[PDB]
Amino acid sequence: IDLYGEGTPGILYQETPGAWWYKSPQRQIGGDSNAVTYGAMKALPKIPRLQEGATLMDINGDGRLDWVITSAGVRGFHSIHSTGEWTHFTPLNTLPTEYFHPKAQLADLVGAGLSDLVLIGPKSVRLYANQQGNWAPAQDVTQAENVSLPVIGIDSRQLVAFADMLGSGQQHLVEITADSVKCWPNMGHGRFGQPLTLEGFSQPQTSFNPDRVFLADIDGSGTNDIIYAHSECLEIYLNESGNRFSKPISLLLPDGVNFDNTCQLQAADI
Amino acid sequence: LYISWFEVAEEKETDSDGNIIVSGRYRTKIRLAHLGFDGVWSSGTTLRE
Amino acid sequence: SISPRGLMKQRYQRVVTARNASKMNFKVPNYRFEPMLNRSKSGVETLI
Amino acid sequence: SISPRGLMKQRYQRVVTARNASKMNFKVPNYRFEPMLNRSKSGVETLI
Amino acid sequence: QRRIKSVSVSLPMLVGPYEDVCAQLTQTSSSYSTQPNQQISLSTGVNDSGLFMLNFDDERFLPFEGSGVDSSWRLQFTNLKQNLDSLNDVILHVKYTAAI
Amino acid sequence: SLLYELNLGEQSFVGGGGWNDLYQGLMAGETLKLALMRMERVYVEQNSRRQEITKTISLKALLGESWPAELNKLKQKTPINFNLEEQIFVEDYQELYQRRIKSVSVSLPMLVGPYEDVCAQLTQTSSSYSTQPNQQISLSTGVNDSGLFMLNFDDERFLPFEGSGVDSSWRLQFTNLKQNLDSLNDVILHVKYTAAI
Amino acid sequence: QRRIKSVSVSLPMLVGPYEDVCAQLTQTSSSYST
Amino acid sequence: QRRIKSVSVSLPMLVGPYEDVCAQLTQTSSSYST
Amino acid sequence: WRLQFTNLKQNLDSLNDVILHVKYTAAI
Amino acid sequence: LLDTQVSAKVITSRLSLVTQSVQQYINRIALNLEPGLSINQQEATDWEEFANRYGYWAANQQLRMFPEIYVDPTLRLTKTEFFFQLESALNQGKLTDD
Amino acid sequence: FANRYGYWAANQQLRMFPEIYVDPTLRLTKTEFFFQLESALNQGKLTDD
Amino acid sequence: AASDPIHYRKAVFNFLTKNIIDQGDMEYRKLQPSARTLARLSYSTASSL
Repeated sequence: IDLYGEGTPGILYQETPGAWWYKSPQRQIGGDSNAVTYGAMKALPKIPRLQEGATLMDINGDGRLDWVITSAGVRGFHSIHSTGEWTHFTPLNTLPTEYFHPKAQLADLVGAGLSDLVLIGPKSVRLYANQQGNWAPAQDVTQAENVSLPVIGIDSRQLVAFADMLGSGQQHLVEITADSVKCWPNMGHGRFGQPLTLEGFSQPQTSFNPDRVFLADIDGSGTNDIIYAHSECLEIYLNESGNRFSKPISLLLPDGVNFDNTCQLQAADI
Repeated sequence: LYISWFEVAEEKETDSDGNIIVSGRYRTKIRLAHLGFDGVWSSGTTLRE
Repeated sequence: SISPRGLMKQRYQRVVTARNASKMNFKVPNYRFEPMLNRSKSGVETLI
Repeated sequence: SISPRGLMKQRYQRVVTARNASKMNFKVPNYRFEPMLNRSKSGVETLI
Repeated sequence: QRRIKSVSVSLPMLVGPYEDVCAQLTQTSSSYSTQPNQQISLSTGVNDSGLFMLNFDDERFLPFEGSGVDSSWRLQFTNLKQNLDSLNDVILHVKYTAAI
Repeated sequence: SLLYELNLGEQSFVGGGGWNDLYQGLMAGETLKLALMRMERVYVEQNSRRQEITKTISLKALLGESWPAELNKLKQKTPINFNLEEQIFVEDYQELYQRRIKSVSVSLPMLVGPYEDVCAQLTQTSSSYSTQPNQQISLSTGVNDSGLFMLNFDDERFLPFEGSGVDSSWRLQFTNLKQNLDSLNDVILHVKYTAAI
Repeated sequence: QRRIKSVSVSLPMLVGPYEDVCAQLTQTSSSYST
Repeated sequence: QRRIKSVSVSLPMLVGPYEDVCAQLTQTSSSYST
Repeated sequence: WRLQFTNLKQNLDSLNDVILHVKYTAAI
Repeated sequence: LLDTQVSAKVITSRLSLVTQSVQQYINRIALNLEPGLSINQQEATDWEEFANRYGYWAANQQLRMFPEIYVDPTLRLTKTEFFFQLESALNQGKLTDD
Repeated sequence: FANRYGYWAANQQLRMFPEIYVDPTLRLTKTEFFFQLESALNQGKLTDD
Repeated sequence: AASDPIHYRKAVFNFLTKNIIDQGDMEYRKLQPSARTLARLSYSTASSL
């Protein structure tokens, strides 16, 4: 993650006896301004780092990560500066949930930057309450019963995301088969609208699998774009205006390489 | 509700070694129970002997 | 009206509870005879 | 004043502890009797 | 046939650190069947068995094995003079067995 | 040991004379068998699902406004006396026919970094109500320290406080290996206990 | 030789975080057996 | 001394959530043995 | 060794090298 | 009646206040105050069960009106262990004429 | 107390107070009577007996 | 002071009384259309001072 106000992240292999090896991007010597590389690690004096829901995020919206505490009975965090200043422990009258299943953990639709958690799916809508890392009570609502129900976790050759193929910035619900794709209009508090399909994609469905699939916007609009892997290629489908998808681009893998279930794709601004 | 019953207590009370007489001296259980509002009648008590 | 149905259900249980509370008995730790079998048979043979 | 209440509580513990430290006894490994029962009974029959 | 195995229960609440999750439950009676440890205190919030254990076969048990599926109950949350005002409904998770 | 579970107070069932001169003590074992069996009866009778539950505590919250100076002197390098209050514990489920300690764990908000020396010691000074030799537990390792790498076993090593009275007072320390522990907030306790209905 | 050890089964739907999955299965017969 | 204890093995392919895997392996011989 | 896979018309054309995880013991 | 200086230009109904005041009276007798005919408890409970509120009472009236529309005695006031016996019959196995 | 003004001050305050909040939920006074009392207090659920 | 041989201890009763009415006040803090009513006891109490 980026902690050091970096705008781009340090690598940091880090565990329970964790190394804190903050291997981070430094300018390459010579060459243009754009030249960069990852230098030495730096381990640091740091938190209990274990059995805590211990995790990366700034949750309060502080511009500072808020390394999470949620263990058995114990709840709070520690805040970390760009200076590496791990603040003293933070009990705050936090009101974290049961996390009953971490499945379907909501985040975005509460509001940009103040993300909050709601386990949810068909016929019902649990409610957020996060303000700046504090909470009111949560609630129950539902969107109207005619609206189609987005639903989570069924691995039957398909994918789900909270993701804004529409590039509004609202990471709309989408459901993605090998044949059909569907996105719910953001209705924020307690609701979505009836979903719209998008068009411009298919795969040989008997040959398909969930994943082998990647989701970053690449056209820079905000309309999340799509990649599939292939025995020697990637297929890249680009979102027509937030509505449909262009003919997929065929990218040969590096020579002799083929991608497979060991292999991990990613996108980051090198 | 309340309910009551009275075990005779026919007291065997001879002077002789054999106690063939069961009166001459005597006792009697006087008993009653209130109905517990759960429906369990109280275990009952001796009102007098 | 279903609420009185509720209510009647509940005190129905209560009145049945008047009998059952005894029937609750003192049903012992589950699964406990299976090992207890061993100890018991040891006793019986001890008698031999 | 609750602080003296603290203090008084604590040396109260201490003064009771004058008694209890002995009562602490030498309270053995937990549940040790349950398996040890076996060893002991083996001895007792051994005598036979 | 039909009978109770066992159960767990849980409450949803946004709640803070080291706070008294604290409650008690009993069946008043499984009127159909066939006090002394027929109740179970609660302090987990999630999946609360009231009992750190993992489906053992011995001694620590629910107050409730083998019960008739008929049961009525009395429940409580112990007010260690602390908030509960945000609460939302229980979920129950009942476990049972039956002869074909 | 049976009494430690049963907690019925002192009664004795073992008896002398199993050995005898004249009769060469021929039946002592049988005597024991008798005792053993009846005790077994008692065991299955009284081992009775006994209610168990567990809470957690802030020492700061317990200590009140003395806490800052207290925390401070614990930052300083000294052993420190400490307490627990039974009635406060009893503030919950305040009805059970018996009350007793099961076990406990404890932990700190570390800032040490990747591997560094978590190091401390703790013992009850006394569970004044009840009924040195291994009633103490060093601490390290951080999160929910049992001071013991174990998983609710049942045989030889155990918490120095099993079956303790819920009343207990304490002595605590961090071992200064000439190292900073100053950037610290309050500890938290994970206390475990049982009770007869 | 060839023989059955065991099996498990599942279905494509989230009923919900707790919701009523409910069904029954049996072989009518493993006509060949033994 | 030196001797075999045990072994495991695995394959790269992203075949699919339900999709076939169908290998079989045997030593022809551990020519040195005993 | 002798090694095999059964043809069940699967995506065999996709594959690539295997990995072994071998376990062994030894007297000092 | 609960005749209070509270005003706030709040609109109020004679009907409603009269009702509320009647409730006052009722309660002043329900709890032992100036000697009232504190009726038998089942009646008093019916008061709090229905006459406590318009809609409560209204629904009560509705039921007492209904010859039958939906009384549908899937359960009922009536009972004998016959009833639990019946239930047992219902719940055992799979249903059959026997 | 005399270590500090407010320390001393509070001491003075208490020594002024006839009673406002001395509220002897606990107290200097003790005998094993006191732990006995507590035992009575903490056993089971409270009752007249 | 906590021991002083003086009637100040009546402060206790005063407290107790306020506790009584305070309890009543809270149950009246509960929603209930008989919302003044039994608070009359809060009246009686307060007026007793």
